[PDB]
Amino acid sequence: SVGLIWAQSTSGVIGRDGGIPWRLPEDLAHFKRLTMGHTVVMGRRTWDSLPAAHRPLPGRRNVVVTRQTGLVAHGAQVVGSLEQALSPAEPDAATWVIGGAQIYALALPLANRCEVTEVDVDLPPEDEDALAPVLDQTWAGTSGEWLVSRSGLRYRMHSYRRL
Ligand SMILES: NC(=O)c1ccc[n+]([C@@H]2O[C@H](COP(=O)([O-])OP(=O)(O)OC[C@H]3O[C@@H](n4cnc5c(N)ncnc54)[C@H](OP(=O)(O)O)[C@@H]3O)[C@@H](O)[C@H]2O)c1
Ligand SMILES: Nc1nc(N)c(OCCCOc2ccccc2CCC(=O)O)c(CCCCO)n1
Repeated sequence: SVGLIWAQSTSGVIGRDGGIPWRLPEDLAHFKRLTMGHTVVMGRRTWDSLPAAHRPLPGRRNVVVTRQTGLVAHGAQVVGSLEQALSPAEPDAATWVIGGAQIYALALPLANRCEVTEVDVDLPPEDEDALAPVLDQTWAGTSGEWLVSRSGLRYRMHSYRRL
């Protein structure tokens, strides 16, 4: 099973300036809970965005997708395409595609689940922003309640599965 997991503003932004333009501790915890013990597949720019104590993401098999065959990525497995990332020599019952926008677009046709955090934060998109994928009629989902973070933002989790 191949799942995507992301957090987006209601406006659809996932990334800006090499990071994530809000602070949502409940989402970091959600991400860690869902992914721990599993494979996490990411694009090279997302690998480069990980803060020091999270590069590699502890307790998970980190797979980095790049066209730079010689790339050094200590703590991760480097592969040359998304298809390679999803064709491991050692299978995993759960593989999560963890971003970014480029890789989500390639992975969406191959996935059967999306776990989405929606963040009610006013962020008019800017020209270099990374944006969330859009789920069409081949997906259906369920939504948790709107919650308020201890740090102030309204957020909610959605779970989608391929019809
Ligand atoms: N909010 C969230 O849930 C979330 C999650 C993850 C990331 N982010 C944010 O999103 C941003 C990064 O996303 P992004 O869209 O810019 O980049 P990305 O998807 O993480 O990485 C793009 C890179 O992947 C590689 N790649 C893309 N297509 C490929 C292909 N067909 N074959 C091989 N390699 C391929 C290339 O690496 P090379 O250039 O090395 O060849 C490319 O530059 C950051 O701001 C990050 O903080 C947010
Ligand atoms: N729902 C959701 N899906 C995602 N694919 C996602 O990006 C995951 C890649 C970026 O990871 C981080 C970036 C900065 C600080 C910590 C981490 C992960 C730490 C760990 O797990 O050890 C996020 C963002 C979660 C963090 C911000 O709240 N959230």
